Amino acid sequence: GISRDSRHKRSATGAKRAQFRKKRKFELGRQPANTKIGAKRIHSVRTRGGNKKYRALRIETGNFSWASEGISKKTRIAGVVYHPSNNELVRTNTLTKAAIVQIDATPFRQWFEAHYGQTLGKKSKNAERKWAARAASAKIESSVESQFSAGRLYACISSRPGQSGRCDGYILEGEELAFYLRRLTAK
Amino acid sequence: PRAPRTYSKTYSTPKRPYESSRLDAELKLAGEFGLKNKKEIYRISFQLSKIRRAARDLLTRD
Amino acid sequence: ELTVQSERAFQKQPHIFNNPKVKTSKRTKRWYKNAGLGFKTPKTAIEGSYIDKKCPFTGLVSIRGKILTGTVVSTKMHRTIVIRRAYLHYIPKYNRYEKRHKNVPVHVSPAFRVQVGDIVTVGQCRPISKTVRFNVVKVSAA
Amino acid sequence: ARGPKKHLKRLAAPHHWLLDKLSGCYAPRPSAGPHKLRESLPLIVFLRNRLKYALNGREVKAILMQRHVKVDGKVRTDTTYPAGFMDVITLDATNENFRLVYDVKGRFAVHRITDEEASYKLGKVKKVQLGKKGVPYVVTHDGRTIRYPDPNIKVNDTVKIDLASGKITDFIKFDAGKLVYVTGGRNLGRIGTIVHKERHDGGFDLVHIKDSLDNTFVTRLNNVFVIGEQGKPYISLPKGKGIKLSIAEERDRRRAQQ
RNA sequence: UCUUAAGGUAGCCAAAUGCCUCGUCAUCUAAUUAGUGACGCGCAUGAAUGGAUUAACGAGAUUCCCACUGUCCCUAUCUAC
RNA sequence: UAUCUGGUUGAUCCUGCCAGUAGUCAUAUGCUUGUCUCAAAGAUUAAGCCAUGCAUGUCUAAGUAUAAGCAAUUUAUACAGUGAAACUGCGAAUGGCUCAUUAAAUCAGUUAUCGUUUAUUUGAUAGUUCCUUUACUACAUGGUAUAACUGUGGUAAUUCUAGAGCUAAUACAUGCUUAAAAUCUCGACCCUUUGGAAGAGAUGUAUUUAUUAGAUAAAAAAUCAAUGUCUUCGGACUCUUUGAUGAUUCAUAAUAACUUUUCGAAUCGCAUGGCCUUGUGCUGGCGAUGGUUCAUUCAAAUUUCUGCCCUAUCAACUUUCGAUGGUAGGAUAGUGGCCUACCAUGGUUUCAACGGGUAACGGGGAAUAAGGGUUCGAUUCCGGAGAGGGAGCCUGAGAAACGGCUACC
RNA sequence: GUCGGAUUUCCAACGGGGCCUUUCCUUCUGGCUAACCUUGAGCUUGGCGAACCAGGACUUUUACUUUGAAAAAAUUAGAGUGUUCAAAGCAGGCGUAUUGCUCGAAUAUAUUAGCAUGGAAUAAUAGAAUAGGAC
RNA sequence: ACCCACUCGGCACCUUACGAGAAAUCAAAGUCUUUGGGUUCUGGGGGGAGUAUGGUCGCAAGGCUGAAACUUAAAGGAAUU
RNA sequence: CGCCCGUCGCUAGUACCGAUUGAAUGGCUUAGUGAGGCCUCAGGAUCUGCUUAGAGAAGGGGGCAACUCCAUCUCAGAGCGGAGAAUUUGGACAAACUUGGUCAUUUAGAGGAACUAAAAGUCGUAACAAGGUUUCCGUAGGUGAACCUGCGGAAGGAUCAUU
RNA sequence: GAUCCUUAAC
Repeated sequence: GISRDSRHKRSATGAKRAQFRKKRKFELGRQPANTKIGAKRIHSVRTRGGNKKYRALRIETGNFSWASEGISKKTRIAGVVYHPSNNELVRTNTLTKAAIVQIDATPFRQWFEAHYGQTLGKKSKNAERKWAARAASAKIESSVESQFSAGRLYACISSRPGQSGRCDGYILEGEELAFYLRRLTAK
Repeated sequence: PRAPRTYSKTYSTPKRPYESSRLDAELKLAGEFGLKNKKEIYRISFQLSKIRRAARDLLTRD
Repeated sequence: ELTVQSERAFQKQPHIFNNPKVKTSKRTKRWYKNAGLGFKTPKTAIEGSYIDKKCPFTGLVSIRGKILTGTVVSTKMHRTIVIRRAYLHYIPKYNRYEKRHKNVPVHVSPAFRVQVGDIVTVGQCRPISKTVRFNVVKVSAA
Repeated sequence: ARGPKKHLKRLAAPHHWLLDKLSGCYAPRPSAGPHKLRESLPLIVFLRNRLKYALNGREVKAILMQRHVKVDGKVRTDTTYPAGFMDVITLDATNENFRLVYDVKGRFAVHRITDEEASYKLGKVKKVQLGKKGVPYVVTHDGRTIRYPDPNIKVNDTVKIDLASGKITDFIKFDAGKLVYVTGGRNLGRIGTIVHKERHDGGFDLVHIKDSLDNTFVTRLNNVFVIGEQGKPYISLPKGKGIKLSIAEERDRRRAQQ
């Protein structure tokens, strides 16, 4: 039943405004999703002019995309590891935009193995020609190799689970990934 | 709801109420033109003053 | 200023990610737009490392409506400053004027180096903050 | 106010309708239609005060139901259908071909057109765009849209519709030296013959127009309506041809033909 | 004017000073010989036999209130000696 | 319609007020009071409370009928005319009343949404609903309860009603119902490198992620790891573009994934010309509806600029612990301290901030008639607001609704 | 001067519009070619492009004043009107009076302020001074 | 140090009225109905009343700010005999 | 033989102060309580769409007498189930009641002290003339009362005047 | 140097 009008707030100088209107419909807000992990459940809430809103709550499996490939796969998420506004959100494992999370991303692991086949650690002519065409690009760098070998990928959720019920996201690649890993290890 | 119906007054009374010269002039005019009350002379004076105001606001320009 | 990433979050222009896979000249890419109406983006804003998601040139805001101008009166609060619009209110009873003024708070991008006693021009835009509704588009001082 | 206003009273209706204050404490509210609430003419006042073809609102609604009055070739069984500028009304009985065109006094007055002009129509293209499936289309002043337009046509041009299909019969480009019709304001009901214009980026471009009497005034872009080239208009004009006669002449005209 | 010289001025008061007297009025209470504020022909107030007031202080005297309670309704039980 | 006179003195000239004078979309009261138009009329005090009666319901040829209601087939054999009732649909958020709160609030003018809905209306917009994809599909088309009526029931009592019997689904879950051009992944080999093909699936928008495109201004040569189009192969390369305003991460198409699937007659009234291998076959128009929507009106929210009465016996105010700004997030139809977390200390003010008063709703307006001005404007129009006081909410596109509910007083 | 009416092969002041005596009155790309060097016999093949229009910009400031949309409709002055004058309110009039025809319902303040627009007189700000000053 | 003249700046004096004013009078109290050089302060009939209250300064006396209820037709200025 | 001042006498009216740790109403506000609607972790009355064996074994087959699938006149037995009224953890909007006060008003109050206005009151004459001590101002003291006196000031003085 | 006062205005 919260409100979103400015008529309840103090003036820029500090003048206390009087009560001129009762709370109105267009200035309503409603309680946050605080979506969690486990046993997906989606609630549909009817808003101004129909416009059904899907409130994520305990959503488990989302969709996540690679940056350089434009390639997205559905995958489960292990749970949030950082959130830029709060640490209590990190602790209670809620999903919000611009939060970095760990994902198993074995869909991406098998995807890379089936696409290029360069193993970590330590046959058909069509596939040989395909690899010859798309070769000389699997020596990008070492951080992505280490992340893939560990098997827990750092992906930032960028959608709003409290509107569309989708913890859709993009993996961290390059500058943002370096920033967040430095942040988590900075102690 | 309804549109108001516009009315207006037709006579403006003289500011000085009792002076011999004006009182006798209006009385003689009414009596010799066969009028019963001063409403006629007041209303025609109001109209004549309206016309003279129009003429003044007209001739004040080139 | 010294550090761009002092924030907890990663400040980046939305929907702009630069592919490191290739190695091309000027590997960093930055996005900007012409606010129009004759104002030109500073050549220092051309290569600057700031983000200012509300900037009229690099951010996502757009300028439309009223173009105002005034002298900055205080510059102690971040990415935004307030100016004095000193005008004369006419009093038809006494046929004379009187000096009134309004402090309109507006937004300054890090591209411009503003100060008190400097003259700036601002443009009406989408509500940026509780009070801010303008961004500076040009500085007339030197 | 908890929802749209559905009524409309006298003293609030637009001036170009000219309703007497008495004989009704409400003013026919135009419905949702093809043209704005103000700069449009509902059929009820046209048929009760502008024509006297039906002397009462019940009668007008009856004749509007029983399919004797059709607008734009379509019957439009709406008791207060808002008929817009340069719209065509075809009354099959008695062959009454009306054009809803602004007179020189700034009102909608009866205008007689023949079969050809009651058949065809003009329109100001309001915005060129491309919609679903990448189809180019344009939206005109009546809100009517047409798809697949010639890419030559741009904003603030004229398009001619044959009334058999939404396809554009002919196009009129907006450029220097073109006869224009201005609808709105104090210039309402005038022919302008645009000559030169200025941009003034930011909004509200104004254009200088000098008519066939070499009288030159200025009006905004949304107010004018380019109707044809020099000389022959692409629609017939009601008496006057949009000239704004000097106020000093109609008294002589009335004293002659009075 | 008389008596012994002057005749109680500022103040203050049923005051630790008032007989009558549990004075009269107001307030506090359900109810008040109590308290406080007023009144004052004050048995018998009163100006360094100091008058009036006064913040702070007080194991000084008095009234009301909040808190608290076996003071009481109305007693009961327990420990040591 | 630029007007003054009486009163201070024994008399005078003055200041000065008192009084007189005239008018009120300013009331009231008294004396009085026949009509032609003519109309204000519980406004001040009491936005106090109400006995009683009414003010929102509604349908066509065309959403659903069997009441055992009315009437008749010389034209339908299953009604097809009204149709009381009841279920669905759209309202009832319009209108009207009052002026309580309200002093940068509202409001007037001016701006903007490049920051935000689309049934209502208008024009147009799905041969991609073959979705374990060639015997799982019936496409001249599959299902589940139920309101009148039937009853032995109710009280000072409700616009109260439950279990029994079948009825209609546009009440609600389902999916096939009318081809591709072209592209990517699957998937036999010439034994080899100028390269694949039989056949399979995928390509509409409705939500989201990530990547693209969406800049032709005058200008010349050479290896590139691999010629990009097709061949005279000293490469001609032309047609490389899809577009406006001040420009956009605009519109818009494209790439890999998205849907727990949001979608595209499983409807009603009106004709029946012709093709025949004479079949409950082959065809075909006029009217409402949701659909992806695109865009136009009816709008609503937020909104830039300026402007509001009397007060200093209100001078400093603003941070419950958001006050100013920033980052990130959530919520909203949307931007935004609208709300949360973190950071710095800011923001307004003698050009009157903050506070108090308002017998203060604002404007278009009314009254003066020299000019200038003064006072009011609840109220016939517009913009707000409220339905006894705040608070909350369902439904609905649109109510914090009161002739709608949920509580307290 | 022409079958109660008025045009001018000049003497008055000029709202005004141009160029000149130091008055420098502001881009490069462009146009059917501009005041056109084209002249074939006095529709005829070659001056400096923004007098109108597209991209690079130099719009440094005001106040003021003159314009042009805008403060909605009644309400204001008012055009017109045998609502008998009328206040009002928009009518109504002309006939072939059995069929028909037609003028009408405009203009100013548009209560402050923003928007483009000619001027720049009246009061400031601004320039180049131990020259990082302009070409 | 005096005398004569000139000048600047002063404290001031005589006459008319150029003017002003109700007059007394005034070289300013003039250049103000032929009304505008700049600017500050104060007043709006006589009382109640410089009172009450709230502030504020003072040791106090008091100072500064400063009402209203109510009452009244005059109170006042300058001159005439 | 004019006017005129103040104190004390009588009547009325007006406001002011005032014990009552006064009262009421209205904000706004620290710490508390808190209906109800709302989102939510839980909760499960109550409604069936699909398949199965253990059945007396009908009625129909190969002998016609035992040896055998079929829908079934049934029930503690397996899931995918999907709708779900009660109730209930956490959380927000948050109506109504206390304890303190910014503060805004309205109002009761024993008494006190003023002011104003009432035909001929008393006591004295303070000012108006040099008003009989010129008057006035500020300040301080005194005093039945006007008022008197000290100090400084003013002329609005009773002097525009002593080369 | 006592010469203090004058039933109430018109």
